[PDB]
Amino acid sequence: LGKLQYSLDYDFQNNQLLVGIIQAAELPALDMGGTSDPYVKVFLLPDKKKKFETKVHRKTLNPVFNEQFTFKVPYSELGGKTLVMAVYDFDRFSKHDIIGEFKVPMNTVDFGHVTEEWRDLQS
Amino acid sequence: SDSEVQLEESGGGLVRPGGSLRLSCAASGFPFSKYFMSWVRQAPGKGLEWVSTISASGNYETYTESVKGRFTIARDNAKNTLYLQMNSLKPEDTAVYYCAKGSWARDMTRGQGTQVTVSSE
Ligand SMILES: [Ca+2]
Repeated sequence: LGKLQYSLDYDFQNNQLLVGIIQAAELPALDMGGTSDPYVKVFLLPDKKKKFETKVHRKTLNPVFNEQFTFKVPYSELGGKTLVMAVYDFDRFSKHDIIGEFKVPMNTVDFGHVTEEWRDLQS
Repeated sequence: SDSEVQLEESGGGLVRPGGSLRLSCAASGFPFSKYFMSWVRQAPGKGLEWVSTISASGNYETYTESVKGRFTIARDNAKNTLYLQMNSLKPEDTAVYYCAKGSWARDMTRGQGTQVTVSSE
């Protein structure tokens, strides 16, 4: 289902969870002609009160989004969240099919380190 | 809320077509090294438009189609500074250039701007 590169950071000064969506690679092809039109939907479980979407990157299986989204999350609540990064195939007329997703449970993220990480997308 | 953010551009000026210019931007009031940063611009007669974004790490750079290959974005997280190297400048590149906090959003926090005019005179 491809791979996603992202970076997770927390601005303690402003109580901001910072989600960098760098790129995806080796995505499956969902359009005729052997390509896709990927974008990423980004939101937090379990409350789901704010969703972001990257730009749509047309006709590519290796989109470089280079976008960053911020969520106001009080520090004491951050460990109860799960970050969802869901990669969709855009289509002009039909429903947008999900390609894959990667979820990050915050109750294991320490922010003891901030890195750019690759993950295999999952169903 | 970016009430504390301060962004200060410099480096603008008049350029002949084909010439080069380097902008810089001093950033204060927020953990600069954690944020993606962007250059955006507003040309005479057009809306604000995205020019380039650099990741917080400085490792990933993206560029609007009309400046690809000609502009380079860079950052120094130790000195909280953002740079835009502009080579092979075109008259269409005339605009107020702004350094901006985050990846592209029409309402993103921006500096005061620096004027870049590309002219044959
Ligand atoms: Ca598609």
